Amino acid sequence: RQKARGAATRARQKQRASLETMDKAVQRFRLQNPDLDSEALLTLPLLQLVQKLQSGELSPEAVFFTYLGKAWEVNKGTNCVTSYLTDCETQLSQAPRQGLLYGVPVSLKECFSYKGHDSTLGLSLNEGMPSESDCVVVQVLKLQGAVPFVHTNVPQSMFSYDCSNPLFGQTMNPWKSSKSPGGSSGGEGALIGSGGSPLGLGTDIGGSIRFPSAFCGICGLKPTGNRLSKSGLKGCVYGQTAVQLSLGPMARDVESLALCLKALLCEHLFTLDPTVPPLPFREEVYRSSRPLRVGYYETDNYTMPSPAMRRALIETKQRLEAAGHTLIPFLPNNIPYALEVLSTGGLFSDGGRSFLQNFKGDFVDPCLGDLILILRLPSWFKRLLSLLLKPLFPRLAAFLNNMRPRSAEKLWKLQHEIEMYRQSVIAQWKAMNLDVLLTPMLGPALDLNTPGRATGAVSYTMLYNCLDFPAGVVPVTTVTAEDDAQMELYKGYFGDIWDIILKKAMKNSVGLPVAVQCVALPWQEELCLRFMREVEQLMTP
Ligand SMILES: *C(=O)N1CCC(Cc2cccc(Oc3ccc(C(F)(F)F)cn3)c2)CC1
Ligand SMILES: [Cl-]
Repeated sequence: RQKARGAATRARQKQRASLETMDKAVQRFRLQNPDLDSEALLTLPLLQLVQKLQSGELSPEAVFFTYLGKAWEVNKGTNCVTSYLTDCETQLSQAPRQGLLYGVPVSLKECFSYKGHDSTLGLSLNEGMPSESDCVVVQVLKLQGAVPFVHTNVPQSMFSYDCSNPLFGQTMNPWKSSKSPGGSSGGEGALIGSGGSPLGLGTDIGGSIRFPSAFCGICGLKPTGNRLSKSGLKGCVYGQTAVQLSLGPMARDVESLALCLKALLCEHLFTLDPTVPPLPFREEVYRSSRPLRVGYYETDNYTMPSPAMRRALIETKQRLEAAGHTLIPFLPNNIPYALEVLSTGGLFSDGGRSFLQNFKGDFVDPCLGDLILILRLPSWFKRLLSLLLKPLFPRLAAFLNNMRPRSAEKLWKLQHEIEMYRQSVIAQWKAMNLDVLLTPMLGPALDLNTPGRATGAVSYTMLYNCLDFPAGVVPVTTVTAEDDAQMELYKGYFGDIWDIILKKAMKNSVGLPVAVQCVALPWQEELCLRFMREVEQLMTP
């Protein structure tokens, strides 16, 4: 193991030196600017901030070093920053003046490659392997005048909805230090959720923008997979195309997400990665205020919602009704198949073997639970264990049986099944003539080191990765004393270990934020945002 302890020791040196460097930059600026009203600057909504940077009434230096100071402050209680992107102070002086994000500091999940910086993903084998260049989206941020300034922490390998790794340690939820911030984009959740960044980018293959956004009380959007460029994104496995990775924005409000997508969907993006269809942001769809046919469900019949989740969904449904929208009960067909056969099978078509090589000679962070141990089991044993457990615990059995290695021949068949399911749900959708779909979102924040074992709780988000529909989350309420007391009677639909862990993990959550999820059809990001904007305006005043 000693090569892996060396990786951790070096990564902590680097993190500390980064935080030290931030502190010294911050102190230098405050010394020269003792009268700046930093709290008034920090609490400006992004749109007003961009307006003020663009007119010249706030300088980029003032915005940048004030935020940088807030990031360092909030990092003390959250451990969300892994690295300071040193050259950002000279990017700040060169920021294209007409750019739609001129002078906006932006946070990046660690997997977004940045020249001269590791994208470790918490894995020892990626330590001391700096990126040769910025990834495409980061290039596009800079060309629109933004100032990427920190890399934020992720769970090891990015395959947990918690956020700890053996290199930089454990990130914490800013609302409550005993709670997870979510993941894998958890560092972003904590930073943005505590006020230390007005905008960041995350990734999401099973819910990893939406979990942290919902747990930390902020907005996030997972677009259609190929709406933005993945060129230069660091990952654990490459070439898996049945369940797509998507990237999108995280921010305090929905208008920030719209601004960000609008800034990214420009000629710079489309010429830097011609493989992305050149679909400009359709402002008129986003700004529409016509009544919507909104499908909805209180539950997916897979993960029993928390009382807080249920109340969030029902109150949102009612308030949308009062505004003139038509609410239509709607549950996508065959969710169990989509999760257990299609999703699992798509993510682990090779039995997890490629994924597992990343851990050779490495520690396994406890927030991954027993994932590594289970994936390591021989195919024949996965099958036998599956058959043993089927009459007792059919969910665990299904999971085990669908994470076995298979032939290219069977992967073709699975990929076709994924296509056909997508056409199935689209057909279901168009028969009830929906515009959008309102669902519960997992919440409130689970206890630290529990997402690794509450594996079924991914059901609410994973469905829309499998379907590759754009999905976003918006905070609508906070857990009440009554909501939390009612957790005592939570039973789950199955009563397996996944339900038992989730039950305990969601207790002691008074005051934590709770979200709903908003879905549209593929390529309809503008409509998803329009809907999100509506939920935000009616529920959070
Ligand atoms: C962020 O995008 N992510 C990706 C998903 C992980 C959570 C996770 C860990 C291990 C396996 C899976 O996949 C999966 C598929 C189906 C089911 C079900 F059938 F629902 F039980 C469960 N898990 C997801 C978090 C970070
Ligand atoms: Cl495409």
